[PDB]
Amino acid sequence: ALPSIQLPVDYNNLFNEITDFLVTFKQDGPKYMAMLQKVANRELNSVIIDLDDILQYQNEKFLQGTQADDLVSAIQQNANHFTELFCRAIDNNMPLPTKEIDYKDDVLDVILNQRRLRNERMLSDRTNELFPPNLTRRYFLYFKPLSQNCARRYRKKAISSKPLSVRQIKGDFLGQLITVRGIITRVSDVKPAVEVIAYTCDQCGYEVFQEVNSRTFTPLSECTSEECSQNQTKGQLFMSTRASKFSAFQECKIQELSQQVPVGHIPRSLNIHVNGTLVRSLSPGDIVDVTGIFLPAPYTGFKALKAGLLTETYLEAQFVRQHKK
Amino acid sequence: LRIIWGTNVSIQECTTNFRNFLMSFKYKFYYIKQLNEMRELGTSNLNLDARNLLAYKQTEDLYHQLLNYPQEVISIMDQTIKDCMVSLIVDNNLDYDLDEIETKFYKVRPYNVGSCKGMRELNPNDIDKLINLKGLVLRSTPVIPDMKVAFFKCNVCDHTMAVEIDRGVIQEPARCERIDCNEPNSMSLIHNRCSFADKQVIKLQETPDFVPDGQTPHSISLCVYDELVDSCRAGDRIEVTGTFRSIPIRANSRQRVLKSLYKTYVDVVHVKKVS
Amino acid sequence: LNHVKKVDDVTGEKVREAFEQFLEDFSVQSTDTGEVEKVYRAQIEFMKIYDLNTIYIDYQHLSMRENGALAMAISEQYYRFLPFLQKGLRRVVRKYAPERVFQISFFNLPTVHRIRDIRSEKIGSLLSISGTVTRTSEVRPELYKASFTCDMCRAIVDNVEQSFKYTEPTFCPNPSCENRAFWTLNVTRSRFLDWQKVRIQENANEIPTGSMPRTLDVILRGDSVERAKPGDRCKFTGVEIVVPDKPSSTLLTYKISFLACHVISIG
Ligand SMILES: [Zn+2]
Repeated sequence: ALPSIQLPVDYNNLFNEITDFLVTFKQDGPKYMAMLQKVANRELNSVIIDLDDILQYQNEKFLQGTQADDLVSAIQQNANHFTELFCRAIDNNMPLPTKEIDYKDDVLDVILNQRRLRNERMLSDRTNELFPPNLTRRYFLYFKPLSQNCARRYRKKAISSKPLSVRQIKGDFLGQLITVRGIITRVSDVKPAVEVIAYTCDQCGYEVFQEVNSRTFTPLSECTSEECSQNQTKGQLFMSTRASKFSAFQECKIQELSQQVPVGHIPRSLNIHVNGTLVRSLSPGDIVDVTGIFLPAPYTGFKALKAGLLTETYLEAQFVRQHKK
Repeated sequence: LRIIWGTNVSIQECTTNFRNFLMSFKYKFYYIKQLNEMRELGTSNLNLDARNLLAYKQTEDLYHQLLNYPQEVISIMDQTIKDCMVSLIVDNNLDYDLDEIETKFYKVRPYNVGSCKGMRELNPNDIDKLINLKGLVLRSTPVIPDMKVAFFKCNVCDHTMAVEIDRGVIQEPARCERIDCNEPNSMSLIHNRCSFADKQVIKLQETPDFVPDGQTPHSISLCVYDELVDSCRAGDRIEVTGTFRSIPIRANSRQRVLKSLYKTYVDVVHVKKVS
Repeated sequence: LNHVKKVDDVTGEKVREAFEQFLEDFSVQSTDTGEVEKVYRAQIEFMKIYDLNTIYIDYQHLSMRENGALAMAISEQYYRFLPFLQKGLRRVVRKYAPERVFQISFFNLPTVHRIRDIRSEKIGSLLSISGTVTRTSEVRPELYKASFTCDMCRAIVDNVEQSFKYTEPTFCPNPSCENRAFWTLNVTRSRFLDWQKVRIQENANEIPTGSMPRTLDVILRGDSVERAKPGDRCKFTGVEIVVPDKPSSTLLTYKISFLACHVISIG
């Protein structure tokens, strides 16, 4: 029943290596303290993680010991998993106060602030399992490609970051960061996406947070809360839009530059999803090296036709470098 | 102080802060004159001004409470202007014969809060906010009726009791009314008897004079409500104010599942006006 | 199982008696040379000749009795009174006369309102609507009242089913089928009537082009069926209702579909 086979790569101590990568740093105080605190200070959202510095760190951690497991290959090998792993570590080292944060000030921060206030109060009163770490962010982690002038270290084959043809794209690049290039096509207009969307109950309240996973989710009613549940009888609950965390979403297709097309065939477009800060960065008719994790988003059905599963994919945008500023 | 959820705009606080807002020129940098004009005609729909609360003190914060949280602030503002009508009448003693004129429904129509840049610029982070928009109207949809107070029936006995909609949902009691009677059998919902309220829909191109050039402009469907319905025709390039809304849509088909990408439309509490 | 009992109709009975007494009593203004006696008893008696099972009474006459206070119950709350106005009227006919389908059509409303002036407050209420007809359609039967049963298997229940769904019969049965089961469709016991849909459009002289005039559905139920013509303005009896085509009903998408139980070529 669903066999298991070990792999040399382990995320446990790699997380540890991420933690040692963050807030302990020299070469550029350190950059990850200031770059993080400026986000904590809420003048900044996008966290641009360069793979270049991850490359710089291993040198200090190898030769120059003590030797450790590799990231730069292990990241781009997966690169989806690190967004949920490499980025959560930031939560553990982040400055708490941090400075002059207040409440309002910001819209919707007061909501959650009062959530945790009433939750703390009511829990500390009841005792006389917590809001998910993804709801409280207000920042986005973006990796960038290593071209690179310093990639000549050399780790050689380590680079993708290979400004490849759309034709060069294979089903063996899915789940691996790949730069691509071409003209922007159709550049669909921005619409809000969704992440948690904690619906509100009625009688006894509380909250529940439904994870937004893949493309879509099924909405639930019943009651999750034990208080409204069974007595009496099932409390009614509705989604509150103010409470939800919205991440900008913009999709756009990119046809090949047509010089990269052989004597035959046809220009082939590739669908690209955008999130957070990188939104609106893209404009129609513009050649751009777009880098991102290359992923499928199945299937929404259909599901009879394929069979299977015939993923059809898309490219998650991560970084954006346009030709001709 | 009566904290209200996450909007945290306090009842029995801002009501008084608005109540002493009365009688001001002042400032400026009308107000009671235009209201005194309003009381005779019975036209209701107080258009306000915006900006008033800014820079004026008190209620420098109320402007920010409305701008950041217009949903509640408009309801509270309507309650307060109603009770300030009630307090206007007692000043002149017996008025208009007598108490019925106060019972009639009133509302505030805020407009021109800051200058917003386009639809296009808008962040997904602000979904309850007052948002200026401008563009021509490609079409005015036929009127769709909207639930206000719901009616219900059963095979037994039959009984006529009914319940209001409140929030955007309808829950009828399984069993039952009056009495009792019971039995478990499903409720019979009369379609025609229940009350309705006018909801139009208005398509709006985003500022055809302001465009990426050559990309064709993006549609913004603003749904209006009440009096505002059928108050316009087409192609009006002027401006509109109202609260932004993102609501889930049902997808494929059936299935009772959410597409997980919420569509966005404007509540458009106020409109105005010409060229 | 005894049903105890029924409730309460209150005002509906008051309107039943008022309307009955109104259709009975004059209802006469003119004296000497009339226009006197009755006219509505004489209306039903004149109706006994062709027996086309419809009546015509003026709204203006109906407003005169109570000074319009009677006409108000029959105005905004009107659809509440449809089953009462019919059976009540029959309680009259049974007295004065010896296979019953009765279509009541009021007319001559004090003010004509355009399709643009149509509001959600006007629902369940008589409103006169003027405008040109577009896209008439072929006459087909309405289920009206049906016997659909059995329904497991001998029941033969004939009742109700008047509302437009048409689902379903056989619910709260027989006594006692306990269906469920088949519906089951029986069309020989079910009387039918009328009808033809017309899509009414505002006249072109009023509409300020650029306009793009907004059409709306009016279905003709009643003997006024076929009286309508394409390319011409007509005045109707309001009964605005709504038809399914927003919240949900949990343990709905609606639009204005105007009804007319009377037609005239005026305009
Ligand atoms: Zn609850």
